[PDB]
Order: sequence, then structure tokens, then C-alpha cells
Amino acid sequence: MRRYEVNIVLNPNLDQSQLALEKEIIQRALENYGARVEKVEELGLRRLAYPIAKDPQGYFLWYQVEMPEDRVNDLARELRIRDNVRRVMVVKSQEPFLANA
Amino acid sequence: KRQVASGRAYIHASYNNTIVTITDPDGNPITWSSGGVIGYKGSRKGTPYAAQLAALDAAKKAMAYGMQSVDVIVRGTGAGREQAIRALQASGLQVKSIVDDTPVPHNGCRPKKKFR
Amino acid sequence: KAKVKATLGEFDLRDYRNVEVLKRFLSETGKILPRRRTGLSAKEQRILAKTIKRARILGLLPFTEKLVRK
Amino acid sequence: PITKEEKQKVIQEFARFPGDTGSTEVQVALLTLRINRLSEHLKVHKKDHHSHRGLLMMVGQRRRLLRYLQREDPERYRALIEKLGIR
RNA sequence: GUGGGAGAGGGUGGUGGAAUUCCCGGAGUAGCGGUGAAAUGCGCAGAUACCGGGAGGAACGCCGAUGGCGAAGGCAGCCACCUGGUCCACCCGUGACGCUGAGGCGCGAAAGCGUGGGGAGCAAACCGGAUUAGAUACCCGGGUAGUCCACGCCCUAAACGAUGCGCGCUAGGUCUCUGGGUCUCCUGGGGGCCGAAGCUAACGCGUUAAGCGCGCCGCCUGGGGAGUACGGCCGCAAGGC
Ligand SMILES: [Mg+2]
Ligand SMILES: [Mg+2]
Ligand SMILES: [Mg+2]
Ligand SMILES: [Mg+2]
Ligand SMILES: [Mg+2]
Ligand SMILES: [Mg+2]
Ligand SMILES: [Mg+2]
Ligand SMILES: [Mg+2]
Ligand SMILES: [Mg+2]
Ligand SMILES: [Mg+2]
Ligand SMILES: [Mg+2]
Ligand SMILES: [Mg+2]
Ligand SMILES: [Mg+2]
Ligand SMILES: [Mg+2]
Ligand SMILES: [Mg+2]
Ligand SMILES: [Mg+2]
Ligand SMILES: [Mg+2]
Ligand SMILES: [Mg+2]
Ligand SMILES: [Mg+2]
Ligand SMILES: [Mg+2]
Ligand SMILES: [Mg+2]
Ligand SMILES: [Mg+2]
Ligand SMILES: [Mg+2]
Ligand SMILES: [Mg+2]
Ligand SMILES: [Mg+2]
Ligand SMILES: [Mg+2]
Ligand SMILES: [Mg+2]
Ligand SMILES: [Mg+2]
Ligand SMILES: [Mg+2]
Ligand SMILES: [Mg+2]
Ligand SMILES: [Mg+2]
Ligand SMILES: [Mg+2]
Ligand SMILES: [Mg+2]
Ligand SMILES: [Mg+2]
Ligand SMILES: [Mg+2]
Ligand SMILES: [Mg+2]
Ligand SMILES: [Mg+2]
Ligand SMILES: [Mg+2]
Ligand SMILES: [Mg+2]
Ligand SMILES: [Mg+2]
Ligand SMILES: [Mg+2]
Repeated sequence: MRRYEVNIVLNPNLDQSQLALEKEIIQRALENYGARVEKVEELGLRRLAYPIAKDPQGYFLWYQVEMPEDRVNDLARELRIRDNVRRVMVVKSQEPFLANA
Repeated sequence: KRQVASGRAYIHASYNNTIVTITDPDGNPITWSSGGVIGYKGSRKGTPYAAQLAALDAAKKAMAYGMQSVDVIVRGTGAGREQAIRALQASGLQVKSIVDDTPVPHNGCRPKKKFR
Repeated sequence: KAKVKATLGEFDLRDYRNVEVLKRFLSETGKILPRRRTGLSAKEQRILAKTIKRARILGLLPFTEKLVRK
Repeated sequence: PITKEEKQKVIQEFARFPGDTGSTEVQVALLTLRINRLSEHLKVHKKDHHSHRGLLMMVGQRRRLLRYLQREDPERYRALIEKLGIR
């Protein structure tokens, strides 16, 4: 296992049943890959820089984890099959290099 | 007889020609012009003067629909890339904002031998 | 002429999610700014580079914009 | 890769006395560990030539330490080669 | 060995935006294109310019350097994984385990060959338009192989620092990339410029030696004939040694 930040970006216009549902299946995805959850950040609505899926904005989550490294890929493919998920980034954590330090 | 208020003006300038197209606030055109629209034929189509004449012309034709406020969008290079926006201002169209949009790739396509 | 880090806090050059800071490194057009403007160091700049492009892919930072005046 | 845990476990099982990190024995073992990893890597991925060069480099180093050993203590070498599965 | 690091080093899967082309759609006329001027060419079956959507391949702007990595050929979007080399510090372990290296074996830009895919843009051959005394050429318009991917051959080059590898020695000054330090500076390890001594036919080189030395491999012996002939080996061929 190693430390990875995950980011998910999905369609803004989801209601509560929907939004909470995609969250649930995301959870079930992490579980199903052996992904342990160190913490979560939820910003949600953000006005994007350029449109994504014909959309002026997006909905943003961030999931820090620890998990096996033969998994992390296939993990991300299942995370991305969802129609309503527009981007998936996964990055292994790095300690914060500071400038104007 | 669309009766068009305000709108946008594209200036596509090249080394062989200048062309000006006028449009509504969502992008559908109104009229247009080019250097060869007016009488010019060859190289003469890429003078600055050409660029002028065309700008003006396109403007006259636009004012025909009732155009007033114009937001300008420039693409390309050549003489009268600028003479176009100059006699676009002199026209009587009161120009809202100029913008240069000239598109460039992030590098995908091989160019013509002419080009590298 | 102000450099960038000349005016800025003690800030993470890593973090691809913070836009408010990262934007301050681009021209009007979405272009990453040269050392000559960002006043960075070698490895400083070079980390900034990557952290921006991650931001871009994430759609929090633009790949390009257009030139006004002109 | 090779984590510290696994690597250490090797050195412990290869050492002549506690705390020796540097014997011919320890080096030949460790080498061989990295070697075999590299083999599994190029059993897929045959199109990776640069790593492969690295492996010839390593393989040679092993052979030289071996040839030294066999020159010096023929016994340490017979035994070490034995518990290592070589030749 | 332990700890710390920088990196377009490699292999594999994913993925992002710009742009070209093409298809669909709206709106909108009479041209567009291209040149030194032109013409072919495209355009009323509605082009060009503008807007919206889709499809496909290829390559990665800015960052970017007078930069980095690699033994070399070479290597640039972003992410994950598999992996190579290497630098520093600590002074811990082994105890001469070293250098070079004819054969061998592996790698080896591009073009080229085979089999199977793929094909946006470019584009030998080719088809045209011009220019010219003529044009097989430069310039214009088209365009096939190819370019791209899998696998297997081919083994060349201005494959260049035209500078074989390793080690020790011999003033500095300056710019820089990356470690460590009590961080005007100092101390390793790369990259550049000037320059001591010295070398050099000169040009130049000068702690990144082309100086002072040692070890080992490669190579040379006037020009043409000629990288030809013959012979051999390798190669499907082209052709290579
Ligand atoms: Mg999706
Ligand atoms: Mg013309
Ligand atoms: Mg041509
Ligand atoms: Mg270590
Ligand atoms: Mg790389
Ligand atoms: Mg890589
Ligand atoms: Mg890719
Ligand atoms: Mg149409
Ligand atoms: Mg005509
Ligand atoms: Mg016709
Ligand atoms: Mg016709
Ligand atoms: Mg379009
Ligand atoms: Mg197709
Ligand atoms: Mg540049
Ligand atoms: Mg190097
Ligand atoms: Mg080169
Ligand atoms: Mg490594
Ligand atoms: Mg000692
Ligand atoms: Mg002792
Ligand atoms: Mg080759
Ligand atoms: Mg080739
Ligand atoms: Mg072929
Ligand atoms: Mg063409
Ligand atoms: Mg011809
Ligand atoms: Mg003729
Ligand atoms: Mg040879
Ligand atoms: Mg010599
Ligand atoms: Mg120096
Ligand atoms: Mg320091
Ligand atoms: Mg130095
Ligand atoms: Mg000099
Ligand atoms: Mg002198
Ligand atoms: Mg030296
Ligand atoms: Mg020397
Ligand atoms: Mg000499
Ligand atoms: Mg002779
Ligand atoms: Mg020959
Ligand atoms: Mg003979
Ligand atoms: Mg023969
Ligand atoms: Mg034969
Ligand atoms: Mg030949």
C-alpha cells in the first residue's frame, strides 16, 4: 500500500439521491480494490477553466488513500466507467515542497 | 431584414487576402466581404487598402441590417490585419472590444515544406 | 516590474488543487510564465510546471485564453 | 521494487557475523536478488533494452565476486553457490 | 551497507487540450486559393469566412535554457505501474576482489524489406500549372509508397567533440545544473566561457587537455584506380563486413 490522492469530477446538476448515489458506488469501488481511506475533502461546485462535457462548471471531490499498487490502475478504470464521472485523477501523495519558504 | 442591433466582426487576415465577416451575438453571420469581393484580383487582394475597402464594405452591408455595437475578433497576419481594424473603427461602427484569437496548435500537424 | 514570488505568501509549490495561487503564474493567455517573470529557481520553476499541468487537466486552470486590446 | 524489510532479511540470512554488511557472500546474495527481479521484469517487457544492459552489468559483478571467492576460500564458494542455486 | 537526492534513461497500460482534415447542422454570397506575377485547383449540387455537434490519426505550445538523462543510437503533454543508470553524506562492512579487452554476444537515427493493421497532415515516384533558350529543377496545385502501431529482418551515417577507455599529476577567473556544509563563501559530482605552465604546423587545447605520465585495445603508411574486382561470410532483397 502507498499514499494516493484521488480526485473525482462529476456533473454539477445531480440532485441528492443521485449525488449521494455516485458517492456510494465510488466508496464501493475503493473498498472493492482494497483502498483504505485516510481522509476526504469535498469542494463540490467550482467554475471550471474551460468546459468539460459541455459544462461551464464541475463537482469536485478528493480522496486520500493507501492501497496496493497492482490495483490502483484498474481501480481508476472502474472509477471512470460511470457516465456521470467526467474526470478521474489519481496521484501518489508527495510531501509539500515550499517556496517563498 | 433581420434587424440586428449589436454583434461581432471577424477579421480573417492572410498573406494572400483579407476577409471580414459580421455576425450576431451567438455567431451566425450577417454579411461579409473580402478583397476580391471588391474588384481586386491577384496579389492586389492582399494590400492593406484591400483590407480597408473590405472592412468598410462589410460594415455598410451590416448597417443595412441595422448593426451598431461591434465586438471584434482577429485571426491571422498580413498587411491590413491592422488596416482592417483601423477602417473598421472609422466606419461609424462604434467598436466595443478588439480581441486577437489567432489560433495556434499545441503541435500536431506536419506543415507544408513552405513552412519549416 | 514585480516578480511573482516577490509578492506571495509561504506557499505550496506542490499542490495542484489551489487555483487562487497558481493562476498568478500565467499571462492573460493561459501560458506559464518564464523565470524572467516568476522569479523562481531552476527546480522551483520546474516543479511549478508540473503542478500547473495537473491543475489544467483537472480543469481548474486554462490551457489558453485570448488577447484583449490589440 | 525491493523494500528495506526484504533486503535486510536477505542480509541477515547471508551474513558471516552479526552486522557484516559487506562480505562477498552478502554481495553475491543481494546481487542475485536484484538479478532475478530483473529477469522477471524482462520476461515480460523484452522491448526494454536499457534495463537489460543494467542486468548484464550486474550479472558480471556477481561473476567477479564469485571468481574471487572461488580463488580464495573454495569452501565458502562451494557452500554459497549451493544455498544460492547457481551453475 | 545506511540515509538523502535530481532527471524528456527504458518498458507497459490509461488519459488531456490546442490544431489540421473529414462528416452533420444552422446562418450567410461569390468567391476562395495560391504567386514574383500567374495559372492549374476548388466554388451555384452554395464554397471560402462564422457558429454548434461528431469521427479519426498524428504530434505535444507556454514551461524551455547558453538546461537535464543516457554507453551510444537517442530521449519532451499529464497519470499509474514495472525497471536501468547515477550523485552526495555517514566512515559502518568486505579486504586488491583491479584496468583494458582480439573473438563472441547485445544495442544501434533515418531510409529500406516481410507479414498484419492503420492512415489526419506531410509526402520520393507520379499527374498537372507555371517559369525558362529547354525544366525531367527550384515556385503552385494534386498525389502513391512511406511516414504511425505489432512482430521479424536490415547494421549503415558528417553514428562528430571528425577527439578510444581507466588512473595519477599540473595557477586561476567566470556562468551554470544537482547534493552536502558552521550557506560573504566553502566541499563533492555534471555542464559552458576565458585563461597559468605546457603543447601545437598553424588554428587551437589548456583539472571536461589536444599538457605531464602509465596500462590496454583500434587504426595509419602519397593521389587516382576503389570501398571497385575477386574470394569468403552474412542478408528475403536492397545490400553489409
Ligand atoms: Mg466519462
Ligand atoms: Mg491572392
Ligand atoms: Mg509540392
Ligand atoms: Mg540507498
Ligand atoms: Mg523519461
Ligand atoms: Mg518513463
Ligand atoms: Mg500516449
Ligand atoms: Mg455545411
Ligand atoms: Mg473564376
Ligand atoms: Mg462549378
Ligand atoms: Mg469551374
Ligand atoms: Mg468544428
Ligand atoms: Mg477514418
Ligand atoms: Mg522554446
Ligand atoms: Mg552525461
Ligand atoms: Mg545529436
Ligand atoms: Mg531509479
Ligand atoms: Mg573503513
Ligand atoms: Mg579486518
Ligand atoms: Mg537500425
Ligand atoms: Mg525506419
Ligand atoms: Mg513495411
Ligand atoms: Mg499536400
Ligand atoms: Mg512536372
Ligand atoms: Mg511546360
Ligand atoms: Mg560495424
Ligand atoms: Mg592515445
Ligand atoms: Mg570551470
Ligand atoms: Mg546548498
Ligand atoms: Mg565545475
Ligand atoms: Mg579556451
Ligand atoms: Mg602560453
Ligand atoms: Mg583529469
Ligand atoms: Mg586525462
Ligand atoms: Mg594533437
Ligand atoms: Mg597507390
Ligand atoms: Mg558502399
Ligand atoms: Mg582474391
Ligand atoms: Mg562477393
Ligand atoms: Mg546467399
Ligand atoms: Mg549502397
